Amino acid sequence: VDYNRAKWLKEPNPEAEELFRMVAEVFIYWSKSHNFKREEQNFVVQNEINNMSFLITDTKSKMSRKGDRYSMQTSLIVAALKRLLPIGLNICAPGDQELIALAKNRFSLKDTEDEVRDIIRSNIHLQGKLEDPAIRWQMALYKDLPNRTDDTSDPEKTVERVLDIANVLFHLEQK
Amino acid sequence: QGWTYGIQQDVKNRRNPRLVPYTLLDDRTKKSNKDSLREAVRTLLGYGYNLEAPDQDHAARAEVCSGTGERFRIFRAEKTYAVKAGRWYFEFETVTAGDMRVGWSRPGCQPDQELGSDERAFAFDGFKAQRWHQGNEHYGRSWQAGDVVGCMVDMNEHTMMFTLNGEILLDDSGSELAFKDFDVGDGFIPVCSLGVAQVGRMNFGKDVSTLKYFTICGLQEGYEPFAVNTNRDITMWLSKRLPQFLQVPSNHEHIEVTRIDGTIDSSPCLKVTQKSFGSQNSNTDIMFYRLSMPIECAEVFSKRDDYDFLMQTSTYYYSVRIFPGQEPANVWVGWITSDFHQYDTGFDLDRVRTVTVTLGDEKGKVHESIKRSNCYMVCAGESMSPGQGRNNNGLEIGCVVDAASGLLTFIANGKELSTYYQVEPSTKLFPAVFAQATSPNVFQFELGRIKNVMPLSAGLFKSEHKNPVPQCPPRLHVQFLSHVLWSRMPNQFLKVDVSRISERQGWLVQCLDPLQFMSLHIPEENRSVDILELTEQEELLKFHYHTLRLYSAVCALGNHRVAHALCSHVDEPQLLYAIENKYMPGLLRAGYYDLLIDIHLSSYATARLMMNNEYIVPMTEETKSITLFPDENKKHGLPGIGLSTSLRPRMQFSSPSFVSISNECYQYSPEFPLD
Amino acid sequence: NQHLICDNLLPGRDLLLQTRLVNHVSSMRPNIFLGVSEGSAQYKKWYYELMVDHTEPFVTAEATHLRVGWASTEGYSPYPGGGEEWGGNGVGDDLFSYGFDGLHLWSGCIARTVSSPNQHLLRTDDVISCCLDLSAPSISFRINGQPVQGMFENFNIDGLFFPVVSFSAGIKVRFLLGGRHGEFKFLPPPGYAPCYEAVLPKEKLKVEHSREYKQERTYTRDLLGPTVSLTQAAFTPIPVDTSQIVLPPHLERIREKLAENIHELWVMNKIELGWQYGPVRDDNKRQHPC
Amino acid sequence: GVEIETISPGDGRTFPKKGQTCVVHYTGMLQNGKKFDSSRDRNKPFKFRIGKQEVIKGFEEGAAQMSLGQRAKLTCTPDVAYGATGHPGVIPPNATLIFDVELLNLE
Ligand SMILES: Nc1ncnc2c1ncn2[C@@H]1O[C@H](COP(=O)(O)OP(=O)(O)OP(=O)(O)O)[C@@H](O)[C@H]1O
Repeated sequence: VDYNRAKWLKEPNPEAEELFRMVAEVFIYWSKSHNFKREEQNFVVQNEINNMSFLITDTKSKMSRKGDRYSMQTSLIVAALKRLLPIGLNICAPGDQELIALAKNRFSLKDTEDEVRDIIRSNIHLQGKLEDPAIRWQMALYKDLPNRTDDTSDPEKTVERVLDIANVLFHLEQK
Repeated sequence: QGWTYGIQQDVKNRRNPRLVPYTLLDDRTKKSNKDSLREAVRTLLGYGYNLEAPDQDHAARAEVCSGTGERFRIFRAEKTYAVKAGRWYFEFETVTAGDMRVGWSRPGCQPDQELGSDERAFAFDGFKAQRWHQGNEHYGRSWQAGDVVGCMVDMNEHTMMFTLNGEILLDDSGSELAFKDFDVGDGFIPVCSLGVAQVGRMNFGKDVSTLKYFTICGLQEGYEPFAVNTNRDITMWLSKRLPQFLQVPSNHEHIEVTRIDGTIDSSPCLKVTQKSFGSQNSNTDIMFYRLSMPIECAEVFSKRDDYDFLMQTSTYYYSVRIFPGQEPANVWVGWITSDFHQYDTGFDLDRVRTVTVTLGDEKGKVHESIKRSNCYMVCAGESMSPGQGRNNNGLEIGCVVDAASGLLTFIANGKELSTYYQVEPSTKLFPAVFAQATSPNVFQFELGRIKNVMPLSAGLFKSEHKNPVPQCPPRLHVQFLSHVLWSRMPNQFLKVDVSRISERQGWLVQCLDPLQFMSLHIPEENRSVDILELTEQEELLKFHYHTLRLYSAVCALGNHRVAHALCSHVDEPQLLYAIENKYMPGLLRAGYYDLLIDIHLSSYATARLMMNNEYIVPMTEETKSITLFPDENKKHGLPGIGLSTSLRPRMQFSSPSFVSISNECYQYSPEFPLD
Repeated sequence: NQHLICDNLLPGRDLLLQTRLVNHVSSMRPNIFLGVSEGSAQYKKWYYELMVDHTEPFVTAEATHLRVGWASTEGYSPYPGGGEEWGGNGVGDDLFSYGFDGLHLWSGCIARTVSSPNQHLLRTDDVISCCLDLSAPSISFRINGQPVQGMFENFNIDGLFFPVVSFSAGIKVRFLLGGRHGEFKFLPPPGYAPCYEAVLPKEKLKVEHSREYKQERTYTRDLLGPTVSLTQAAFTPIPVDTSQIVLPPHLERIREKLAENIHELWVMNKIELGWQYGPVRDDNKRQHPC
Repeated sequence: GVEIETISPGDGRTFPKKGQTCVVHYTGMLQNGKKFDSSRDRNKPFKFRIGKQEVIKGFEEGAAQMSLGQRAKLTCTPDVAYGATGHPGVIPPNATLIFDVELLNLE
C-alpha cells in the first residue's frame, strides 16, 4: 500500500478502496477481543517480532533492557490502520465531513449505531449553508473529482460506513 | 613584470586572459602544460624514483566565508499576525540544502539569535535533522534541494507538526508531535532562518492552489493556511543587516550605564560599566557608544572665564574619563555622524570611511577640497603616547567643537593634541566613544566645561542655549551600536524593466510607474524610517498618534490660521496617501482621517449642520417646480436626490500658500480636492 | 492657547516627528566587481557611459531622482555597503557610493554643486562618461563629452567597486559598457579600460538589481541568507616558496636525465606536429629555433 | 539679495515684464532641507502679478530674473523673506528659504 497509495489517491480505485473498510473491520475485531494484547506479548517473545525490520526497511522502498527498548507502536495492525486511513478519508467528502462529525458526536454521546442511522438519514435532507466562503472553497478544491458526489454515492450504505469510521476514530483516539 | 587581466589579449596594455585563478582557467593552456607535466612525472617514476603523496585530508571549510557579522538571516511574519487559537499551516520550499530552520516564533524573538536556541521560537532544522526549542534534540530527517516542509500548529491542543514532501516527520520515538506542550503566550508567527548561501521560500497559502502538499497532509486535518482569510499580502519582517544606535537596555547582559548627578564641585557624568567582566562569556569585543543628541554646526561659516565671550561664543565641550584599569589603547574618543554604521571586531582609526570632494575652476586649478567622513575620533593610547603611571588620574580626553567654524580639537591633559578635524557646514556630530572593555569600569561621559567654552547641554538644547551651568537632561542618554532590530520588507517594489536592446545600444533600464512611501523623520537622531514600520514600534506609534490628536486640537473649532499653518506640516498628498494606504496602523489611520476632516472640512460641515434645522426657501420658478413625488406613481425617490432650493451657507476655501503676504487667506478653511 | 501652542511648537520641527512623502528609489548595477590590491591582476582604470533616452522631471509632486556613478562594497562582500535596501536612498547617499546628478556631486548624503558648460539637471539625450582610477583614487565625470569640474578622491579602496545608477520612476536610461555591450558615444580617456573587459571568462555580463529583493509574488520570492565573500574577485597568485628547500645531489643528477628527456619530448613533438627552422620571427608561421 | 542657480534652462529671451502675471510651480524648503510649501503638492500652479507686493520680494525678484520655461533654485536671505519675526507656525525666525521654481507661463 505504501508503494501504491499515491496511485490510489491521484486516481481513486473503488476496487482497491474496500481494503480500507476491511482492515477497519479487522480493527473493530481488535477492539472486541482483549486477548490480543496478552497473546501478542507471548507471540513476540515466543517468535521474535520487533516491527523494526518493517519500520526502518520501508523507507528505502518508498525512497523517501527489553522493557525499555520494547514498544508497541511497531504492531502490524496499528501500522496498517495508519497507512490505510487516508484512502478512506479521501473517499469521505468535505460535505461528508460534517456527517462524520455528528456521527462521532453521537458516538461520544453513546447512542447506538442502530439508532443514529435513521437520524442521519433524516438529517441528510437538511443540507448545509452554501454561500459561506469557507465551505465554498472546500468544494472548490473538492470538485476535481468527477463522480465523488453524494448524488452518485449511495445514501444508506455511505451513512453506515460513516458511522463505522466514526466508531473507528472514536475508539482509536479517545478510547 | 606589469601584466594584468583582461577579457581580450592586448600587448600594448599588457592585458591577458590567462591571469585568472587556476579553478577558472581555460582547459587549453591547462592541458598544454599538463601534458608536459605528466610526461615529466612519469619519467621521474620510470627512472627509479618513486613518488608518494604526503597525505590525504578530509576537511570542511564550513562555507562561512560570508561577512563575519552575519551568519544567518531570519525572515518572519509581522507581529500583528500572531495566532492564539485554531489550526494553522504554511509551507517552506528549500531551493538549496543547508543550514536552514523553519517554524513558529514568539513576537519577542530576537533577529540575532539562532532559531530555537532560546525559549522564544520552535524550529525544525533539516540540515542536521533536529528540532530546536531552548535546546537541541533529534527529530525527523534531512531534506534535499527542492523539498517542501509543511509546518502545522494546533493552538487548541498546543501541538506542532512538520511534514517533508507530505510525509509526517517523527522524533526519536514514534510521536508525530514535534513539540508536545507549550503555553499560548502572545501567539506564534511563521518564521525561518537561512544560513550562508541558502535560498528559501515561505508560502502562507494565500492562494491555496499554490500549496504543494497541503491536500496530502493538512487540508483534511482541519489546518487552515496562514493567509487563507486575507485579501492583502502578509507583511514581511526580516533581520536588519545594518546595525543602528539604540538606547542601552536596562537588562543588558554586559553593559550598565549609570547617570551621575552633577554637584557644585563636579559635573554630570554618564558612566559605562561592563557588569559581566571577570566571568564566563563576557563580551570582550569592541563596543561603540554615542550620546542620543547631536551638536549641529553653523549653516554658513564666517570667512576666570568671560561671561560676554561665553554668551557670544559657539564653542562646546565635553570630556571622557577612561578609568584606571582600562587600557587607553582600546578606547577611542571623538565625534560621529548619523551615517556611522560600521560594526567591526577590529577597529582602527585609519579604516574609517572617508572621501574628498575636489572642486576646481574651468581649466583645472583646484580651488577647494573638502574632506568628508562619519568618524572624527582620536585614540586614547596614542594620546597617552609616553607610558604614564596610570594612577595619577583617569585619562581625561576633552573634545572641543567650534560650530561657528566647524573645528574639532582635542585636549589630552591640559595640552592640545596635534590631531584636529574640519567639518562641512550643517554637520551633526554625535559625541561617541569606541571602547574595548579591559576592566569593569571602562569610562564615563563628563559633561562639564572648561575656560571660555560653552557647555555641551547648551548646544544640545535650544532652551539652555545661554546657560553656562552644565546639565544632563533626561533626553540625553547613552546609545550603543547593536544588531537586535528588524526591517520591514515593502509590500510593493518599483517595477524596473532591464533588457539588452542590441550590441550597439547597450543595456536598457526603464521605470515608469510611480511609487511613494510615507517617511517619518526623528529630529534628534537625524534618521528617517517608513511610517509603516510603526506597526511594531509602540512608543513612536503612540507619540505620533497623540501628535495627530494635538494637530486636530490646535485647529479645532474653526481656527483657520492654525489650519493653514498645519497644511505646511501635513500636506494633501500625505493626507491622501494616509487615507488610501491599506497597511497603515489603525491609530495613525484614524488620526489622519480626523486631521483631514478638521483641517479641510470641519468648518463648513459644522456650518451646514448648524443651518440644518432651518428652512429659508426663496420663491423662484425652481421652487414652484418642486413636487412631493417624482411621478404619478407615488413612490418615494432616493433621499437627497432632487431639486432643493432652500438657502444654505456658501462654501468658500482659501489656497494655502506661504509665499504670499496677503493675510486675507486666513478666512475660510484651506482648499482640498473635493472631487 | 491654540495660537501659542502652534507658534511655539510647530515651526521648530525639532521635537515632533516629521512626515513627508518620498519617492521610492531603486539601483541597478552591472555584475562587475573592480578592486585594487597588492599582487592582484586587476586593472586599475575603468570607464563607462550612461545615456538617458527619456526622463520626466516631475512624475509626482517630488522631483524625479536620477544619479549615476560608482559604488563600493563592504570588504569583498557582493552587497552594496553602508546603505538601505528598500528605497528612498540612491548613489551618493552613503560614504560607500559616489554619484553625479548633472548639477551636484553626491557623497555621504551630501551634495556639492559642480561647474560644467551649460549646467543642467540630467535630461533627455544626455551622455554621461564615468571614469574611475584606482591607482590614485579618483572618480571623474564628463557630461556630453564636456569635463565636469569636480572630482572624488582619497576614498576607501579596500572593497570592490562597480558602476551604479539610482533612480525613481519616470526614466529610460541605457548603460554603455563598451565592446558588444553598448558602443561609447565618446572616446574614453587614455589609459582607461571599458567596463565590459572586467567580466570573468566563465560568467556573462548582466545588468541587475543592486539589492536582492525585487517586485515578485509572495510565494515566488527567493529569500537569501548571507552570501560568501568574493575571493575570486581579487586574484593574488601566492605560490609555495622554493628558496628554503634544498636540492639533494641524487635528485640533481637524475634531474639531468629528466631535463634531457623532457627536452627530447618537446623537440620530437615539434617534429610530429610541424615546427621547423624560421629566419624571421612571426606568430603565424608557428616555428621555433629550439 | 537672492541667489539664483539654473536647474533647467529656459528660452533665455522672454522675461517677466511689468504689469504681467507669472504662473509658476514652486517647492519651498528650509535651508536644512525640510519642505514647508509646494504648489506641486496642491496640483495648482501659483499665479502672481509682478510689482504689486503679492509675494515675498525675494521670490519676486528671483522670478523676475527668471526666464520663460526656466527652472531654477532660489536662495532667499531673511532680509528678503519673513525675517526676524518669521511666519508664525511655519517659518522659524531668521530662516533662509530655498525654492525650486519653474516659470511655466507669462500671461
Ligand atoms: N616549440 C614549441 N612547441 C610547442 N609548444 C611550445 C613551443 N614553444 C613554446 N611552446 C608553448 O607555448 C607556451 C610558451 O612558453 P615557453 O615554452 O616559450 O616558455 P616561457 O617563456 O617560460 O613561457 P610560459 O611561462 O608561458 O611557459 C607554453 O605553453 C609552451 O608549452
